[PDB]
Amino acid sequence: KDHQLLRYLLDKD
Amino acid sequence: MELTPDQQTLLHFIMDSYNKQRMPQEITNKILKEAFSAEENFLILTEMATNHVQVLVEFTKKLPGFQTLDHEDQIALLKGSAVEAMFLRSAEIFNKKLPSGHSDLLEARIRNSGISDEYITPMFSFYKSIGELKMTQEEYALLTAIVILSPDRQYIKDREAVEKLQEPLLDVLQKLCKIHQPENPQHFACLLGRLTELRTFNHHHAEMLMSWRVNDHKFTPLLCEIWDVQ
Ligand SMILES: O=C(O)c1ccc(NC(=O)[C@H](C2CCCCC2)n2c(-c3ccc(Cl)cc3)nc3cc(F)c(F)cc32)c(F)c1
Repeated sequence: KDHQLLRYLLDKD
Repeated sequence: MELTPDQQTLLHFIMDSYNKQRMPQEITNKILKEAFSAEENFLILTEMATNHVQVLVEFTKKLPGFQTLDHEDQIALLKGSAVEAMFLRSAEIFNKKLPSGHSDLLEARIRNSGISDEYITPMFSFYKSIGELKMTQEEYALLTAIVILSPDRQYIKDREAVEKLQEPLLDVLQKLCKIHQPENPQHFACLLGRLTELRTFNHHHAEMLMSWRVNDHKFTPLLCEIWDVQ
């Protein structure tokens, strides 16, 4: 959403 | 008073994670090598800043307990510290000892990189304030982790959970300070004092990128998210 990319980097792995 | 075994494990673990960062020499060898235009420098800034965030996210996920925090609090900590962590790392690189007159040249290069005049003095005043404390690599590493795990950020819902993670880092840092500097019993406190001046760089971070002396300000989607630009 707002921090889509940041949320992705944190939720991957 | 000496680091406990738990504290020595914590410290070495923070050091390893901190060590996964771009070699300072890579950054300074390039800036010193030759003069670039404000345009080439703006591009170097955006690529360095995009890589810095990516590494910071990885460093942060490794901080003991960070993954147990509420997900929304995890984003709020990362978003709230990313720019401060960037300046702290820039301050570290700036105060690394270089051959004769190199830091003068590095300083002249950064001054004429394209950044606006209104941001030069505060920036060099901060980098200088940092260099005065003559920090070690363990101090830079711990201070970065303490900056990230700041429970007094905005949008943090569960502050006491963040406090619990930040406290062991403050305790290890305090002990290192009371060793690296027995003659400066104010070293721990000045390191914490710098963290306050660092928060001032948050106020105008978006404008620092926007007022760069280039015809156009193109940023990466990730940078747009972290800095507050479009
Ligand atoms: O990941 C990393 O390890 C990393 C390290 C350093 C930077 N920083 C940079 O590249 C920029 C350059 C970028 C190219 C132009 C010169 C400044 N930079 C800034 C600055 C100025 C202004 C703003 Cl807004 C942000 C930062 N201050 C610096 C002081 C220095 F000693 C230096 F060597 C580089 C410095 C970074 F992004 C990432």
